[PDB]
Amino acid sequence: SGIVPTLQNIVATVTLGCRLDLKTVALHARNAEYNPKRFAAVIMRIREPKTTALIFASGKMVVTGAKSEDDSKLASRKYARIIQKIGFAAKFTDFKIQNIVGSCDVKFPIRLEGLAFSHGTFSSYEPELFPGLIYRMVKPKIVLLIFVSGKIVLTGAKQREEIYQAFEAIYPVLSEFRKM
Amino acid sequence: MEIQQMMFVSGETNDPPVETTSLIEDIVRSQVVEIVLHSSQTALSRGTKSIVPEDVIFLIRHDKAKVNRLRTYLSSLKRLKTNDERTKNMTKEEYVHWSECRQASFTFRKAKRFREWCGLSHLAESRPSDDVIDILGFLTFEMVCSITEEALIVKMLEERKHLFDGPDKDVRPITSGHVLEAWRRLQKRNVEKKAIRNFQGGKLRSRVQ
Amino acid sequence: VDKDMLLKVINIVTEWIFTTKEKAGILGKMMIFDLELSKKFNQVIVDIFESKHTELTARMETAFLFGTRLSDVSIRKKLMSILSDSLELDIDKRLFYIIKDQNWEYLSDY
Amino acid sequence: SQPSLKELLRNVGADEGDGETVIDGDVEELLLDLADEFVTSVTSFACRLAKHRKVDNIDMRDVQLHLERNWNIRVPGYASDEIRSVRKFQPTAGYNQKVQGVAISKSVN
Amino acid sequence: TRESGKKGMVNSVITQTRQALIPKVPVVTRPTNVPGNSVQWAQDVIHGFQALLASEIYELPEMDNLRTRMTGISREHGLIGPVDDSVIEIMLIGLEQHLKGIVEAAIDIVKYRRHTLTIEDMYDTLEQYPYLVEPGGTLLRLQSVM
Amino acid sequence: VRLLHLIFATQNIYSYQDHVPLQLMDFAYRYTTGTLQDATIYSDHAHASNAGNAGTNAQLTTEDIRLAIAARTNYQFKPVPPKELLLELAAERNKKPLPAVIPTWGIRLPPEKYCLTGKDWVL
Amino acid sequence: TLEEILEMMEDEEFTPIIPDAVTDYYLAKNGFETSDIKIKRILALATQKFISDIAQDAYEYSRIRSSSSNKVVLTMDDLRSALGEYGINVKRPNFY
Amino acid sequence: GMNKKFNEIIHLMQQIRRICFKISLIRQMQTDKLDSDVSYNSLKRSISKILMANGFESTAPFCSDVITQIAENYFGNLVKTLKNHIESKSINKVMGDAKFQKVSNKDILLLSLLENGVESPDALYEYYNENIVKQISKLEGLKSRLSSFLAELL
Amino acid sequence: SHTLWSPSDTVKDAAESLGIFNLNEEAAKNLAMDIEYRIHEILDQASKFMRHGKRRTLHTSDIDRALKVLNLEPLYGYDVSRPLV
Repeated sequence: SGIVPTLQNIVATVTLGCRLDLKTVALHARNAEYNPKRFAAVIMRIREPKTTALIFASGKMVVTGAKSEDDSKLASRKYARIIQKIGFAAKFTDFKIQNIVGSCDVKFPIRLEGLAFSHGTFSSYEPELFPGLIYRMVKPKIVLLIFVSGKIVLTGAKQREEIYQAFEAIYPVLSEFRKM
Repeated sequence: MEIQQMMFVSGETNDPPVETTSLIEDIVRSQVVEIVLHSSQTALSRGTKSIVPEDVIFLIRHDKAKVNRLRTYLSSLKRLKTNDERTKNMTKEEYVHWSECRQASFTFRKAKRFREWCGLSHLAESRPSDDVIDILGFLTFEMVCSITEEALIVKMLEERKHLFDGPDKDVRPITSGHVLEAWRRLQKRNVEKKAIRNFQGGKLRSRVQ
Repeated sequence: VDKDMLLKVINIVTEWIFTTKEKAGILGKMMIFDLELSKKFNQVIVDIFESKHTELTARMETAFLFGTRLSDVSIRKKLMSILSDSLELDIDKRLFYIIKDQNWEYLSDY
Repeated sequence: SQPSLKELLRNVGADEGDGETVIDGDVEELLLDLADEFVTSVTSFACRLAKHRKVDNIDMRDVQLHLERNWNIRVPGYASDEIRSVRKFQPTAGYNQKVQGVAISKSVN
Repeated sequence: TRESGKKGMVNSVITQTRQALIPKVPVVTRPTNVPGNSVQWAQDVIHGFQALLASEIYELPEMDNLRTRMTGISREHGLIGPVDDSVIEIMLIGLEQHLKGIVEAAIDIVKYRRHTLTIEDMYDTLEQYPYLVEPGGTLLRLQSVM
Repeated sequence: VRLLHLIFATQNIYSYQDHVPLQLMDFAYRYTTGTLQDATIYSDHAHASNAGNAGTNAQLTTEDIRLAIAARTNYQFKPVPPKELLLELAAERNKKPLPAVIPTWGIRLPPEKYCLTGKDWVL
Repeated sequence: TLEEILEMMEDEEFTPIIPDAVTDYYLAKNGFETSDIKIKRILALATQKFISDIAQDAYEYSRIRSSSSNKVVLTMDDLRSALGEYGINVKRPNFY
Repeated sequence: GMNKKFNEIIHLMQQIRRICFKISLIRQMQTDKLDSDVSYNSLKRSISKILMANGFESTAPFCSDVITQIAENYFGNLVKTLKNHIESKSINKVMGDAKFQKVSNKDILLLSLLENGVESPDALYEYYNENIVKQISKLEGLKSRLSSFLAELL
Repeated sequence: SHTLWSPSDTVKDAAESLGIFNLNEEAAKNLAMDIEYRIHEILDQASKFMRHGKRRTLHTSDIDRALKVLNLEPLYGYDVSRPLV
């Protein structure tokens, strides 16, 4: 019977506690976008786990794209090699998750009008400002975008379990306004 | 003004003939050209040709700011809640049509023709960005929604066997006179706190919304 | 264009009746196609009045009055029989109906 | 040809809903006179502004401008005439030369 | 010297008045050709000054009266050609907007939030807000009806 | 400006306070700015503006200035003595009789409810 | 509401910046005497608020002038703009 | 003079925090019957005590005279409104023979406020709380700048 | 020229401060004419208010009132103290 949220993207920030000569490491890496006049950091990458990585000279790096806390951590270890083998104190440390976005499909259109104007405390629909109808949970701090088709987007979770938690609490509400 | 007719439907009401929509088109065009006149003059008085968002939000400089900020970031209240709660409904794609108007504003993509139909000979040495195009979309949409509200308000304030050819599905709410009275009402002059020079003589001033 | 593409468009229009203003402009321009395929076209305008009133009569009443004019006996007997039952059986209320109500569209020769 | 009072009463029945019924002989006459003066003045200035156009012809679109300019009445309708000019505040060199000259006289010398 | 090197610019009062009182007439020359294809008339000025203008009747003037009055003024100022039936309507529009503004002001005077309005309230509000009405003609007449 | 003192000399007013010339010159500057501004608008009007239809070239003959000034004096600038208006208006007032009464050696006031009773104003 | 507003003006908890003497002089000039203290403080208050409004107009219109994202002076351009945005009329000073 | 006292507290906090702002810039870039004239000048004092925004009398003098005259006109316009309503000589005002004041003495005041500027009464309550919130808002903004600069200088 | 207030520079200063170039000479002559007449106009009105205060040294209140009576905008910012240079 199961409907459960999938993780679409995890944006993590980890710091290779050591100074990094961005010009150099861009050179060696070769296929790393490093460019003057704009953004001073090297944009690395990998085929799989297919993740993009913004390396900063402040020893810190922001890896994006991973569809799971473990893959991120894995892609977070790959990067401290390509910039370690190149004789560096690439000390992987203080790995943190900056945001987790999910998505889910309940497979039944929703009566958003009714949801919004009985839950206006949290729900939001200004046509010029944005398309669709929103919902802002206070606990846990999550912003869910709900569409008529029944597809919802869960954003702002700093931890995995909050996506399931957020959906586990809004599902009965959506079933109440299921358009038949 | 097909978008305006859709926007007029989004506010509350249906069935404007071509007259009211062309009139509203003229209204919005005039408002917007005046906005860009003022903002360009102020920037060039600061000494720059490029048109920017900081001037324009302060050009509104009123509770007109909270809603505009939300529109950019994405890129009383009980009444607007209660009316929407009354709207709650479905079938023949009830909620579906509501969305159309929201994502068919000029800023959605058709930024080019929206830029060209309005005035563009101004500032020939420069050219604004698409961020302000989206901004103007927001302002035009809000103006159309407000005008419609006042028109409906004045309309309400005014207060055998069937021959089967009358369809009993046709209504005639909105016309020139209603919108004209509403646009008089909205030009409430200033809050009147800006016309306090009570005992004098002579006057002139332009105005927006 | 050829009649087979028009008959496929008429068959597509036949499935549409079973926007409303969008169906009016398609049925309105098909009234200009009367100048065979019109016998298939005004076949549709008979059964539209047989199914439903609360429907928008904007495309209906201007095509009903060109339906009695087109000189084909089997539908002009059909269309004028619908209109002649909707009125009362008195000759008073059928005399007020033809002048005070039921505006006559055609300025033309008819 | 065509088959052949409720203007002021409509101008005032739609203003309020708590009575506020005006009196003739005192108030209404005032308003009619004001309207007369308004029309006379406006059409006079319009006809002059049409003769200004160097073409001895009819008066149209001058009323809209005269209204938008002297009174504060805009009409969002038929004519579309605006200023089109920012009315820049610097002609060629010599004026801003005077500006900077009196500026240095202000600051130091 | 004495300036205004012209046929003249009088600065007196009585001749300004008289010359601003009689009806004028736009009669034309014809040195070689003065186009227009419609001869000038002053029957129109007499017809214009003869109308049952407002303030006798109890209602704002319907198009026809206003058109008859305008032709008179246009010929009387020195134009030619007939007013073209859109001028009258925009003028009525501006008029009713004007008067709605005035009466809204008086209503804002009398009651803060069953009443009935007088002349004195309108004189009060035309003491407060005189920028509404152009001085002359009526305000003097207003201070001779109280 | 010394010429402003020279102009003061025409009216026998040699007692100024030296702020007046600054003030009246400031005034005339403001006034003529507005004047030859709206006259420029009218010079544009003869040049048939909208959101791009043609150019804007300046000549500014005297007729435009005359137009821009007559509009101002339409609501300003105390005009010629409007004697005839006042004569007829005052004849309309000077029409209904005096009261022809005797208050018998006192003052006759308006009735209370038209009198003021200038008490300490209070809520 | 409203009645609190004349519950409050009497005691020292709310005494407008405009001193009682100056407002008494300006009441008297334009012709009003009354042995209440509330009303005078109230006209004081409204005037205080109106000038505060032109103050904020001047502050923001100064804040636009450069560097959106030798100290501050509220000059004639700032004033020309705010006074204009009101109904206060045009300030076209000059030299020569 | 609690209103005077709180505007004075705004004044003191402005003085100290703007002083600190300026020295921080320096360290960064290191690397009774009364008369007319007394009334006028008292009003000028009070005015330049309003101006927490810019700096207290930190502008050209012409502007001070401007502001003085403008506020004089406004106060006069207030009183010209209230006294006009009070004379009235109209049936809507004017004590009725049966002591029936169609509009009592208070609606006069509320109304004269309404005609000139202020719309409703509670906008004054609003502006008052707005003032005292402006105090703490600008206080805390420049205090956070102070703490961050105390961190930055190290 | 015609009269006082030489329009070769005064009116020229005005217009060229506005941002025009084409002011025909005779136009500026006539403009000098008008502004000088307005001067005499306001000046006589403030004299009327002068000789009700039964003084001679015309002060600024005289012309300020004389503006207020001509349905003309006032003029702020001219204090007697802090004299001129």
